[PDB]
Amino acid sequence: TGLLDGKRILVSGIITDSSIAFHIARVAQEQGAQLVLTGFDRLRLIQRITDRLPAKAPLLELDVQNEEHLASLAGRVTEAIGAGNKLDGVVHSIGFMPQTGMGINPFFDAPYADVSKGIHISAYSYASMAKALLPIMNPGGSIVGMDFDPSRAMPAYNWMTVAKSALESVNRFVAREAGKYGVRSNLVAAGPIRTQLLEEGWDQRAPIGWNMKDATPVAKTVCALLSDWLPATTGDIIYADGGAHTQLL
Amino acid sequence: TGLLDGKRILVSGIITDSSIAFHIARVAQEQGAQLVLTGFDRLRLIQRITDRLPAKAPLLELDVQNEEHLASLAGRVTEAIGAGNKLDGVVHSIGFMPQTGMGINPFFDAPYADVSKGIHISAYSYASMAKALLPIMNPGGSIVGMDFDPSRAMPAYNWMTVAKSALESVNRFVAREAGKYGVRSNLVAAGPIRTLAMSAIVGGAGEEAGAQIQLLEEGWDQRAPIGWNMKDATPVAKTVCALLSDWLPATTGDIIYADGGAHTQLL
Amino acid sequence: TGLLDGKRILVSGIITDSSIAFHIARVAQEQGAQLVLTGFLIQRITDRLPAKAPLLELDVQNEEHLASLAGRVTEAIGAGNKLDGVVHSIGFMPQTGMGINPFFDAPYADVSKGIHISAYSYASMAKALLPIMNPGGSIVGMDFDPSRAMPAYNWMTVAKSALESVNRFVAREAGKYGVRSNLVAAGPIRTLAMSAIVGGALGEEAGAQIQLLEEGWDQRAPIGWNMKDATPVAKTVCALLSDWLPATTGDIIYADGGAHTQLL
Amino acid sequence: TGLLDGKRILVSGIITDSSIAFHIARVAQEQGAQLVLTGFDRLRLIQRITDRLPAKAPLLELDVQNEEHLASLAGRVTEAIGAGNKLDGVVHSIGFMPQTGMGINPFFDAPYADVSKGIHISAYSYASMAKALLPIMNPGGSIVGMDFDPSRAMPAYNWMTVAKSALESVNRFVAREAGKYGVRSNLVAAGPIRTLGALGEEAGAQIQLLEEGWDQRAPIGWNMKDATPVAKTVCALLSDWLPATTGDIIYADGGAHTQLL
Ligand SMILES: NC(=O)c1ccc[n+]([C@@H]2O[C@H](COP(=O)([O-])OP(=O)(O)OC[C@H]3O[C@@H](n4cnc5c(N)ncnc54)[C@H](O)[C@@H]3O)[C@@H](O)[C@H]2O)c1
Ligand SMILES: NC(=O)c1ccc[n+]([C@@H]2O[C@H](COP(=O)([O-])OP(=O)(O)OC[C@H]3O[C@@H](n4cnc5c(N)ncnc54)[C@H](O)[C@@H]3O)[C@@H](O)[C@H]2O)c1
Ligand SMILES: NC(=O)c1ccc[n+]([C@@H]2O[C@H](COP(=O)([O-])OP(=O)(O)OC[C@H]3O[C@@H](n4cnc5c(N)ncnc54)[C@H](O)[C@@H]3O)[C@@H](O)[C@H]2O)c1
Ligand SMILES: NC(=O)c1ccc[n+]([C@@H]2O[C@H](COP(=O)([O-])OP(=O)(O)OC[C@H]3O[C@@H](n4cnc5c(N)ncnc54)[C@H](O)[C@@H]3O)[C@@H](O)[C@H]2O)c1
Ligand SMILES: Cc1cc(CNC(=O)c2cc(CSc3nc(C)cc(C)n3)on2)ccn1
Ligand SMILES: Cc1cc(CNC(=O)c2cc(CSc3nc(C)cc(C)n3)on2)ccn1
Ligand SMILES: Cc1cc(CNC(=O)c2cc(CSc3nc(C)cc(C)n3)on2)ccn1
Ligand SMILES: Cc1cc(CNC(=O)c2cc(CSc3nc(C)cc(C)n3)on2)ccn1
Repeated sequence: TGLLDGKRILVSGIITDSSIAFHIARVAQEQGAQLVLTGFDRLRLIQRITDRLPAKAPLLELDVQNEEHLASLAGRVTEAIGAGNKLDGVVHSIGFMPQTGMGINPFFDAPYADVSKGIHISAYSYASMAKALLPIMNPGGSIVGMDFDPSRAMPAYNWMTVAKSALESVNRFVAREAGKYGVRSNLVAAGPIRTQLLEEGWDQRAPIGWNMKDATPVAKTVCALLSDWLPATTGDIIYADGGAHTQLL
Repeated sequence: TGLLDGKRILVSGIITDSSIAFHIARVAQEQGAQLVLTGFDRLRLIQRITDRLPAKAPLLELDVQNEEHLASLAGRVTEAIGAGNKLDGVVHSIGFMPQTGMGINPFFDAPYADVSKGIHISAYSYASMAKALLPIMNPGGSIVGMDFDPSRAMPAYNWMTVAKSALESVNRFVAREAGKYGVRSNLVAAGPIRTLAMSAIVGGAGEEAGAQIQLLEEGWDQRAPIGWNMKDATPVAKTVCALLSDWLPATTGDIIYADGGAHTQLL
Repeated sequence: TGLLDGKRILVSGIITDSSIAFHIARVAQEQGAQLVLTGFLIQRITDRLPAKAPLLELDVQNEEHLASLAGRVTEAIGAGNKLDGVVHSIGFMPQTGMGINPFFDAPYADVSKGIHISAYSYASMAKALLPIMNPGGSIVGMDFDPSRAMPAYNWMTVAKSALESVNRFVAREAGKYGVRSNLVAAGPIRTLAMSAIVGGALGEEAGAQIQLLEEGWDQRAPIGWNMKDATPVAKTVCALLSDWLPATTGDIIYADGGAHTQLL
Repeated sequence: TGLLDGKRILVSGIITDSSIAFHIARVAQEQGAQLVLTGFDRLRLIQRITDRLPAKAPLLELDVQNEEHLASLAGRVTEAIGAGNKLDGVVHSIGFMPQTGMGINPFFDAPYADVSKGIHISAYSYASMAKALLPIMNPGGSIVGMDFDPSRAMPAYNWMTVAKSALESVNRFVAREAGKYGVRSNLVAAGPIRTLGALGEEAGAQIQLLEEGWDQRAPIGWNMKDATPVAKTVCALLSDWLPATTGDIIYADGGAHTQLL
């Protein structure tokens, strides 16, 4: 008798057992969901990580930069869940920015080819995934993506912050399309998770604190959006950040 | 096996069976919550309405402008739920603005005594309720208030919009205090719902105020990617129950929009 | 050949020569404006401005002062003349609502007084003065970014959230007269009151909390922030009073060194 | 005695005399600024347009997708304004999105190559221009870019709206770098401007309703034919009168974004 009992949910973005997607998948299975997982490049490695989950789930390859992977995705999901069955949820937990665009590298030294790759994977793909999967989603369905509050600039995050600002915009347009299918589209803006000064300021600002080593409160928030309990929320952002973004000091 | 099984929750703001609080109370009871209800002024009338809920719940009087009611509230709640027991949730579903501060009356013609009364009830009382109830709340607890997105000005709502802007600010300060108890504080920003006063304004009780409200409501369902039904409070009640649950444990001082996604779209 | 040459502007809120309104008035006069001042002992401070200006009494909690204001201004500027600008630089919150006092311990009578003066009066002033304002005119109020909660500011932060909402409604009314209404959100300024807190008037704990809040502003601001200098704020107000932001109304301009745009 | 007397300002983005940049250049010259103009591809056509400005100004070629044009830009500007002189202002008034990403085409049918080109020109180039020009900018200087409020989704604008969301984020990072030079960076978010039945009946009606809603929402109204209030706002940011504003957005939209109805 779980929160997601009988729901068929696709979860992308598992690479390690510290991945936010790994925790989303674990909580969803604990809550009765039947999962379909997608992984990128290191599929044998990802399959071994998926063996750590409480229940067995099919693993499909999905490189969001590969248009053939996207064109075949719905058919491959249908084969995994069975003909006549549709998805109730989709989790986009994919992000990438080359070292030139995120870290110590000066903001101005990131070449556009690197930034474009990062934007393709971190923002445009949220629209690609919705385009591929909306034709196989049930009404009352839910699409959830992962965000990192980009409303204010900050050190090091640089072009990944720019990619998240683009993602938030993409999410609002995806909600317009998803609405035609009776499907919601939302992002969960998480605080920093270990998957230093800027990061420690989070626990200080958060009225309920913030534990960077614990992805479970973020996974629970994603599951709340996948459930039938936020039925009037779409094109929106839910902050699972300890309330840090609501406080200056 | 409900979403709020075994939770003790205080729900304020029931006046009619169209009240958002009535629907919050109904959904919470359907989901296994044990309620304590608070009502203002028309207690015999409220008791007749609360009899329509799926389960019996104690009804306590609470006028948020009454210091004595606030000073005795925690003790009265403890008597209702039993000594040694504490609340897991609190719902503030209280709002008021005199006629001078809403509708057709010009924005500039609202006297400050009327505006102040509206702000006391609609915004300051969210802090009063939290002050009175945090000492009797369990860790992991949740305080939820009702909001109407005041980020942009709109016709007729006038000083009620101003009161909601103040409420959003109060919520962020309440979260700082509630955090000390391991309690979350958040607001649910709902789209327009046909409750007692909303139906009267739409019916013109001035022509202009109702016509502007009519265009505002029509636009809401148009802008909402999933549509918006003003006659249905259940999606709003479900959203409040999600915040009262253990499923949004890292959200505080925040606003969740249960508005069909209308605020995310220009047209 | 100043930015505000020939403009007739009302400036409220001068109490000391450290008042933001004192600097706004000074810069406006330097830029060719003809002022009318309102105060609520102030004449000796207003005499320190570069040019002579009539001083009118205005207690924003006094309905009679508000009812007579337009008539008194017309008498000061001469029959047939109207105002081009209005500056609201008024704010108040009792000690129970801001400072060391717990957020929960502020009685509503104190909060309501603070909201009356700091937020509602922006609407009162616009109601009184719009009938004597020229098209292309400008109303400007002072704000302190209340988007996120912070220590000590407490109910003054709540009053500013209310003021931002009031400004958006005032813009609707002012638009009917071809008048703009905007707020300038300033970073913290070392006014007579603020310098005392730094010195230790609030005590060790809150004095350190406020110092972190202040050091953080200059750190976050890409161009830095000088709390001892009100001139960048006065210049921003004058930009809004000018003809150079003709399509901005119901809005907030941040004169805060860009601090509100940065997390760290 | 003008608002920008003696200031040396670079203005990019003139293509026609309806371009917002044409109006920014005109107002800045009326206010005493000495300009350097940059144009893309159709330079002869651009020269004919810039002949219509009140004063003569050097025109430099700048394709923001061309790394060689960006690498040589500072040197070429220095040659135009004279050695030992620096810029006081920079105006980025550049935008592009292919027809697959903006207009009638479904949001989902825009290929990434088209979206990426649009993002390169409309958002990333704001950072490229700042990188090239900050070494030749004076303290107290100002960089201004053009925005269209992307806080809420809307019909047709689609991936251009996404590019503007990216641009607003880029501006906040550019402000961090510009601050090291004592230079401000800000965007002006304009209401819709009629620059240079084409969309059909359905799309044409939705775009007209979207565009007309601005004048209705704006407390002071909005004139879609007139770029001058937008040009004046840009010049206010280029002036010394907003010295404490950076990484920010000034709305020159009649106040439409502050009203729901
Ligand atoms: N870690 C944090 O502090 C934090 C904070 C807020 C939000 N987020 C977001 O959460 C999401 C998950 O990140 P994470 O922290 O779990 O990191 P992660 O490294 O564990 O996950 C990122 C995933 O993206 C996948 N990916 C990269 N390129 C891909 C491609 N071409 N096709 C498909 N998938 C591809 C990777 O294989 C990986 O599984 C991201 O969107 C991230 O930005 C993370
Ligand atoms: N109806 C809408 O369109 C709408 C939209 C968004 C949010 N909301 C908010 O939802 C909440 C509930 O409103 P509703 O629409 O159900 O209307 P309602 O009239 O049914 O409920 C308002 C409640 O406030 C109570 N109240 C007033 N003065 C009080 C006092 N002094 N002490 C205690 N309680 C007092 C009333 O007795 C009533 O129970 C309010 O905060 C309202 O602003 C309503
Ligand atoms: N750090 C700061 O000082 C700071 C930061 C941002 C914004 N602001 C705002 O700037 C404005 C000016 O404040 P300041 O810092 O110059 O302080 P101040 O004390 O010099 O000015 C406040 C003024 O309000 C006046 N006032 C109070 N009650 C009044 C009443 N009933 N009627 C009329 N006037 C009344 C006082 O007489 C005084 O002139 C306020 O709105 C304030 O909130 C200040
Ligand atoms: N027109 C409106 O309704 C509106 C509204 C808000 C903001 N804006 C913005 O204002 C700016 C100017 O747009 P406009 O309306 O004047 O249109 P426009 O077509 O006249 O100007 C766009 C300019 O971008 C230039 N450009 C395109 N590709 C380029 C490249 N590779 N290198 C260099 N420059 C390149 C073009 O040559 C042209 O001069 C843009 O940023 C636009 O998004 C326009
Ligand atoms: C090859 C290489 C690349 C990098 C830079 N970043 C990533 O690879 C990278 C990892 C991720 C996961 S997405 C993400 N998103 C946020 C908001 C924070 C974090 C830590 N990861 O994205 N990009 C550094 C060193 N070596
Ligand atoms: C004669 C008369 C008096 C009033 C006074 N206001 C209320 O009763 C009142 C009721 C409520 C419920 S709270 C609320 N909140 C929003 C956002 C909208 C509405 C209509 N009500 O607020 N004010 C109104 C109409 N006609
Ligand atoms: C020592 C002490 C005294 C008070 C009484 N209020 C003021 O002095 C007062 C002055 C003002 C001017 S408005 C203002 N606004 C901001 C945002 C900051 C400051 C310092 N003053 O308002 N209230 C309150 C707290 N602590
Ligand atoms: C028929 C058609 C053609 C295109 C090709 N792009 C442009 O003409 C073009 C011109 C511009 C200038 S930037 C701009 N920015 C905004 C916010 C609005 C407009 C109309 N142009 O950008 N792309 C696109 C859409 N529909």
